[PDB]
Amino acid sequence: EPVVVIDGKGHLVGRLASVVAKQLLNGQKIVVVRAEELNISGEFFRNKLKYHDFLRKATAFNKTRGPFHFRAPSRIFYKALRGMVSHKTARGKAALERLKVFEGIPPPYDKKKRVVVPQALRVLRLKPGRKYTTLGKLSTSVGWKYEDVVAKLEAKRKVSSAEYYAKKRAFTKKVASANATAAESDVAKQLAALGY
Amino acid sequence: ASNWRLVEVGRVVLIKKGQSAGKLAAIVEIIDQKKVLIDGPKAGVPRQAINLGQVVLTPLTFALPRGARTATVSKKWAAAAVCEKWAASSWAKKIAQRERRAALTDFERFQVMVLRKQKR
Amino acid sequence: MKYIQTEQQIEVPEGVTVSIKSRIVKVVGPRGTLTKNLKHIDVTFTKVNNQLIKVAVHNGGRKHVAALRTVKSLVDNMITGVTKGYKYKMRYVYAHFPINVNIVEKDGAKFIEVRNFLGDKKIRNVPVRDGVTIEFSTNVKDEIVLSGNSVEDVSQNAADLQQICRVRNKDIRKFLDGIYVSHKGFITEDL
Amino acid sequence: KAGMTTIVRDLDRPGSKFHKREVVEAVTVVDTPPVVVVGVVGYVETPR
RNA sequence: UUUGCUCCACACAAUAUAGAUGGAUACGAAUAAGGCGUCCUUGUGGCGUCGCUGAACCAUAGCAGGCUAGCAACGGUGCACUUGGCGGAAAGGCCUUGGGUGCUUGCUGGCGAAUUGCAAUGUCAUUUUGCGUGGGGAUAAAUCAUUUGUAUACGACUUAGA
RNA sequence: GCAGUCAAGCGUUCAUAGCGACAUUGCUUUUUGAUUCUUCGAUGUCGGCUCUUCCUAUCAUACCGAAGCAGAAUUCGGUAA
RNA sequence: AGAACUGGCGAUGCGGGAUGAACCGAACGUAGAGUUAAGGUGCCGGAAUACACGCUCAUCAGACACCACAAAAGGUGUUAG
Repeated sequence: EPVVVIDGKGHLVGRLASVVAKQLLNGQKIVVVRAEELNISGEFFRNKLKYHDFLRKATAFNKTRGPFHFRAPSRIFYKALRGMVSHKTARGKAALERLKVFEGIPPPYDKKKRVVVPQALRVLRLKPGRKYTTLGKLSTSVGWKYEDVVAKLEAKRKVSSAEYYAKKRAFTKKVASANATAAESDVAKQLAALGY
Repeated sequence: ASNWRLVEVGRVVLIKKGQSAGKLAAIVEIIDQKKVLIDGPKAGVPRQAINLGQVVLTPLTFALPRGARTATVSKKWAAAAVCEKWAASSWAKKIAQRERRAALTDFERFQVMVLRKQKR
Repeated sequence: MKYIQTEQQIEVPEGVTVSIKSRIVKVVGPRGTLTKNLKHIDVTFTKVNNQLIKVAVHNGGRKHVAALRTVKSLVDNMITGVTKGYKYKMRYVYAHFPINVNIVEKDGAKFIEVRNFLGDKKIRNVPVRDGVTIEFSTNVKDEIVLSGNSVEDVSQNAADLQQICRVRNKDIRKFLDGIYVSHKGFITEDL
Repeated sequence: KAGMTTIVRDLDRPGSKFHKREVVEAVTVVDTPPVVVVGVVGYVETPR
């Protein structure tokens, strides 16, 4: 495409992280929101015991400027990418000023949506057993909130209903109208060529 | 292709069981030796060069084989893929002064059906 | 050391029906219908064979097999949850003060509420197994026999009480009471 | 920020100490002028 | 500023800039599972259906139906402007109608040159700084410096007596 | 200074409830001792007073586990700063 | 703290080791092109999210030379013998 919408969907943090700031630092302006559920590797207690550090690990402590310890689910993928590209190498500063990981699930976008293959899994990548999270539930636990989002996506999904129904139809009809032309002299030609 | 270490292009791959859809299956196309399509039908079955992880080529080898992998299959090996592949090949076409053929070709089928999607 | 074939046999009885598909699996029959969301990511329960329903965990080891059985069982005691009978029976040993094994309660019935353990005060009151009919007494002794169809649920109520009944400074043993548990308890049927 | 002046009521605490006895606590009372929904309307809806 | 004036629709000159100069093309969920179709009461059944965006449409020989034109045949296509309706946590989205622009076909005619029509090659969009013909408010407002203290080191803060 | 292994011993009956000789593995850097790297071609001592802030090898408080735990009263231990 | 060969740092840049006299590679006139040392190739960041057979699942790890740390003891965790 020319402005890429990666549905957090699955895809394990750090990976869909790399993929991003690569495609980003080489400047293909992605917009990857859906972040709600962006599974990290490892049981809650662990990844959780971690984040319970992490900023919280934070400090500075002359007087809390330093290690600004952030929460989201979204600005987690940032904490990621935001490390994985040069965060003050003005180039970056720009290249970053071009990522868009928004906290579930749609909005102004709401149309497009592209899965990032093998930064996927718990599906493709990871075995096959044992240990995700839910990019935001680690946050639910470090304290969002909240499910206002997952409920407002209750809606989103409500709507998507309509469309997907129609398109099952418009299509149904379509091919259930061009399967006449299929088998039509002036077509077994667009066969031989498009298919010997 | 027997399994995985075998032979030719019209001969030499057995197989089967384990995972979720198997049975003594043989060698199809290749990438020389860089991505075969290792199927017995089987009586109905995929393939690939996953693969080599334990078993291998059921009963015999060569001949016996050559005396079968088309003494039934091949012929049969013509479902989709089979057909839905060959396509992806004449993808590499005269597409140049064969485009316009393609184009003007399709551009006609447009109104043909686009019309019907309506008068109905 | 990573067997490729391991499989076990879950043996539906006449009047059951397993609805095991999707991920999940529900069994109807006799007493009724329970469902469990088995994602011990492996098994591929299957199949037909009439009787029958076989389990299995192709090419793996460790848990994978371990789980295999943990599954058979799990959905097996399931298949009995409607087949036969729940069906457990707590038993309740008194001290030199006595207990109070009554069934209240509020917006929906909490209870059992027991009062005065080892001569206690305080309103001991502990949610009742939403799936288990919790019948106190009989003929008789002091035993709140309360059983249902969720062998799981049956248990952890039974127990939930017999923990709601405490004992916190008498290194047990002597001052040593508490509403303990008895038979277990496929009831009723036998013969 | 109206004013502070003292009450004196009977401490029907009837739990102990000085049940149904004098007790002379102090009040601070504010001017309450039954205020009238000038404009009105409202607000709401949220991912905040 | 003497209301000098500022905010909408066709122009006119300077600006600059994260780097289109064929399309950003929407189901949800599983993955030890799915997707379509399909005849059913439902999580069913039953063929069928498919491993690969090397897609799909949509193309202007990257100015074909590219400029100027002429038809038969299609009522389909799509462009711009308008109204009847409808749906959007705003924007955008779907629709109804007529007017109007271009097209599927051997259709037919004429156009393309100089070495500045395989390089520059249309063009990019959006910045408001101002300079132009119709359209709307209306002069709104904030300061400055004079009052107990709810406020104050200075700032800052809180407000009236006609 | 602080934990730890082996178990001969105490613990009247019993090695480990509670402790453990001998022998052996270690952690600790508020002792002390070595060492001389940094600072005499600027570093001012001890103690208090004040005032935050961190550690846990927890004295008290929270919940629990063992006891040679009947109650109480103690001891040992875990989560815990 | 002290000896003994051989290199070395002091007299030295250059590429590796993030970081740094003595580590590794590698010795400097000024330039173009080509291969490489040591080191590295998810991403910062040039280089494969290469290709193989296994092992490991609450802090399991990812340290050629270094304040760079970690023993004795023990596990029905799992792996082969």
